[PDB]
Amino acid sequence: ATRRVLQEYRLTKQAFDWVLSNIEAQFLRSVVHPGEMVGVLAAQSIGEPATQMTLNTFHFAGVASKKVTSGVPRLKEILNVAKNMK
Amino acid sequence: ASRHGQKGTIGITYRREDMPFTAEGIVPDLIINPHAIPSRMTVAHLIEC
Amino acid sequence: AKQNLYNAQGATIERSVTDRFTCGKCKEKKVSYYQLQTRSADEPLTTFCTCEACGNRWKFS
Amino acid sequence: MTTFRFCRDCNNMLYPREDKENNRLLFECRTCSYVEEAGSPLVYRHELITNIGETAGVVQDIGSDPTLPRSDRECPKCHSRENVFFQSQQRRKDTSMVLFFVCLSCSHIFTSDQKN
Amino acid sequence: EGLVEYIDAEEEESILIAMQPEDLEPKRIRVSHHA
Amino acid sequence: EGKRIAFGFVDRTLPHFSKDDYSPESKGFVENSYLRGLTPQEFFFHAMGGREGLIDTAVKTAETGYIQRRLVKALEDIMVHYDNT
Repeated sequence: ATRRVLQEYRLTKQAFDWVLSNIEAQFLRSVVHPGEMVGVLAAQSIGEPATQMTLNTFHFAGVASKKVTSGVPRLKEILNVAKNMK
Repeated sequence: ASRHGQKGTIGITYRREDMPFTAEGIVPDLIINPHAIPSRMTVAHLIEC
Repeated sequence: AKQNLYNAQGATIERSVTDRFTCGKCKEKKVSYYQLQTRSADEPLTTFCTCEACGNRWKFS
Repeated sequence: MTTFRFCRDCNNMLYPREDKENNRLLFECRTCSYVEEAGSPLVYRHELITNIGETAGVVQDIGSDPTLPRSDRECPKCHSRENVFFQSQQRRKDTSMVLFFVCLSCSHIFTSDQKN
Repeated sequence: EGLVEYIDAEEEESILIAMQPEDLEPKRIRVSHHA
Repeated sequence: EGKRIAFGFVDRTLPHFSKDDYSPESKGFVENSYLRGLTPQEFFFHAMGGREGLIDTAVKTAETGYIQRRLVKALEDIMVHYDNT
């Protein structure tokens, strides 16, 4: 914004042109490359923390009056699309 | 391995000249890292030593 | 009537109060904690901190 | 509180029956000719929720159990200061933590809750 | 001579045991048990 | 299992206690330190606490493995094309 530029940054003309060019250049290099296998990337990303999720699943086990399914069994039930939840 | 669940592998071997020494000319038969003590809380290793 | 109105309430999960961790959302140090041996015993205990002022949650291990 | 009544002939429980011409209730045994006259219109009872005060259960020779704790509270009857104390021996989920004391000498039962 | 006794995991439900011998008379933190 | 050391025997936790005992030292409280030393009963309770996590790892390794395989097999054939779809 104009007030932010002139009052907070105090950029000159050269620095302003440099910032605009750098912003455009760094944006144009962030698009995704055609050919990427995103399915296996997504599956690995979701299922790697699922391996470590077991350890801290039973923290809600520390509250006896909060016997609500969450963690490994809840993810299992979500994936199976079970028709009878606990 | 030691008797407190602290096991490892040999990573390099040095000769008596490159070994740090005390004022009495004693040399350690082996050297381990101290980054293994806190998270394992093996105070019995230190007491045994 | 008063007893029924009292008995219609839910379980209040009051957590331990402490003033050491700094929250990342509202930065109010009234952040509750809970710590346990849950990760593999090859590594130390795991703590989970939840801000009671805004609802932020995080983990330290 | 309905009580089972057995026939005096063959010890079988008596079933109810009505007398229309006199309009009176009787108990008859389906195996023999015995008939007895009902004393009350109360024959059966079905309660739903039990408003029973918690009971210490068996008390006989409870002072010889060596895994039972002790206390120095004073007996309200025989003025003795040695007794056994334990929690309610009925295993309901919602039972309160109200103690029960059995005196060593007079075998008197009392509780730590002195509600008037 | 009746100086020791063999106890299984069932009779143990009806006994009392003093762990140290000195606990039977009337660093770390050792508590005096009320029994 | 998220609770203090329950009554394994009838109305106690260890043969050295008395029936209907609810004191902290009798229900699994360790007031010592690793530098001081643990007394036998709190040592036993600590052993059970550790056993829980050991079991946790040893089995949920396999369960998580199965879930991971099913996930990767389900999604293995998805690709960004030149239409950007």
